[PDB]
Amino acid sequence: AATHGGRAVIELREKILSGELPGGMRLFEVSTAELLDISRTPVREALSRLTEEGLLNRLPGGGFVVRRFGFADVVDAIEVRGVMEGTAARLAAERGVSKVALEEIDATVQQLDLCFGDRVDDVDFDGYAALNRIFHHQLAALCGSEMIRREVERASSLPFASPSAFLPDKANIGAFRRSLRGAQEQHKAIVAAIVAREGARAEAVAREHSRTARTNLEYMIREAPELIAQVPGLALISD
Amino acid sequence: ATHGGRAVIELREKILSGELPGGMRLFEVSTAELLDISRTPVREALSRLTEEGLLNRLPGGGFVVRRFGFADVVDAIEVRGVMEGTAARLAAERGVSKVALEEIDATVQQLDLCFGDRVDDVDFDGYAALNRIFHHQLAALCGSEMIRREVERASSLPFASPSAFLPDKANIGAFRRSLRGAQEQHKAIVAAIVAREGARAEAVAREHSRTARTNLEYMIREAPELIAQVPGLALISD
DNA sequence: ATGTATACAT
DNA sequence: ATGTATACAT
Ligand SMILES: [Cl-]
Ligand SMILES: [Cl-]
Ligand SMILES: [Zn+2]
Ligand SMILES: [Zn+2]
Repeated sequence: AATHGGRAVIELREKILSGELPGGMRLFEVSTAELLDISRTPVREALSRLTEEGLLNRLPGGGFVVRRFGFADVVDAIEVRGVMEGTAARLAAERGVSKVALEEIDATVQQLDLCFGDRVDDVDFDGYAALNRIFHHQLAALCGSEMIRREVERASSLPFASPSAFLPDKANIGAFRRSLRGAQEQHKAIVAAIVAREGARAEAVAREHSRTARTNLEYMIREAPELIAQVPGLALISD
Repeated sequence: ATHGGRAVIELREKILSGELPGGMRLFEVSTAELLDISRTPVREALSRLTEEGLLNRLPGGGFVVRRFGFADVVDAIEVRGVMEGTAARLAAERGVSKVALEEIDATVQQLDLCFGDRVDDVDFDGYAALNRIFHHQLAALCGSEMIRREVERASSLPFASPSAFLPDKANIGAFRRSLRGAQEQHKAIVAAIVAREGARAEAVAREHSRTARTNLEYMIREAPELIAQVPGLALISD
């Protein structure tokens, strides 16, 4: 983005996501302007856009604060993504999907199968993460509803709430590596349930799929607390 | 009390009535002149209305009034039901404080007094005011700020609100007679939460959102052009 | 049409 | 510390 407003959005987003501007920190207009070497006006533009994005909260009485996320908020965000993905999957099973959209999502699932070797640790991380992003974008749009697609993507927009969040390409942790086989079995079950018009199953399996991220998070809290801050998308967690 | 704040209220009203139709570009100078204020509180208002979901930011700059069709009304009601079902399920699974259960149960008891001896005999205004309280209490019941925030966001579009197709907005026989069933569901939601029955709490709270969808479907079928005259539906493009 | 800096107000 | 109007820039 070639504008001061636009640059400030990019610069502040990066500082917030990395934990450099921590959750709970008040972002004063004059202080933020001086930090970025611009005036208060492009700063207000940037603060408004970052509030719309959900990285900042507006304070009663004026001003902006970096929205604070503790482990309970991450757990709730992952729960919400799961519920929304479960809705996208159920509505595709209930309302029906076009022949081409089913073929495309089924093709992604078959390609995801090739990321797995003969050993339980033998997984192509980068290949998996790129295809996993595609699968979840396809799932969000599958029932053809613009509103559902929009709400599913919004529920997946916080870095820790993304279907890409706790994957071994972000952080090469044994637990994240070994969680991929199970997650892939769920991708297959989601597509088969949608083809079979099994809305209750499609919802339940897509919702359970989001529990991979929560299980991986719980493993880290218990097994390597300080490593959390070193995992991308988790540096901003206040706890 | 601010120009920014007043402009949010004034523009929201103009959007909800269809005065500023879906697809209309809201220029900074044009909107400033319309509200008799400068561009600065206008940009503040346009940002807040984008967060609310009544406007979209355009890729090359500017704001446009978000277009809503009938498919959007059905989808928004579906999403509110799913979110309310989640708030209900998490309260049942995690548990609720003694005071929060007492407060929501008090609202339900107050809602019982809106009903008479005849099936049509219902206090519409009393019901709608208490219904808003119940749904705000349900959203906050499990004590999670994130859930509360997301449930409220899913209930913010006029046609997606738990108040949307009630007889105080539009006195239609079907809307009147749907209230007894909806009240039995409020009682079932609270009892399922007290009993830690998360699957029941979710199912009952989700079904409770189907009252609005059933009432909408009734109007489309039985009185199609009367829909516009229903508040919160005047902005629907279809 | 919007971006940007700033004076002036509470 | 920010709400607000406005001149001037892009
Ligand atoms: Cl939409
Ligand atoms: Cl200051
Ligand atoms: Zn996945
Ligand atoms: Zn209700």
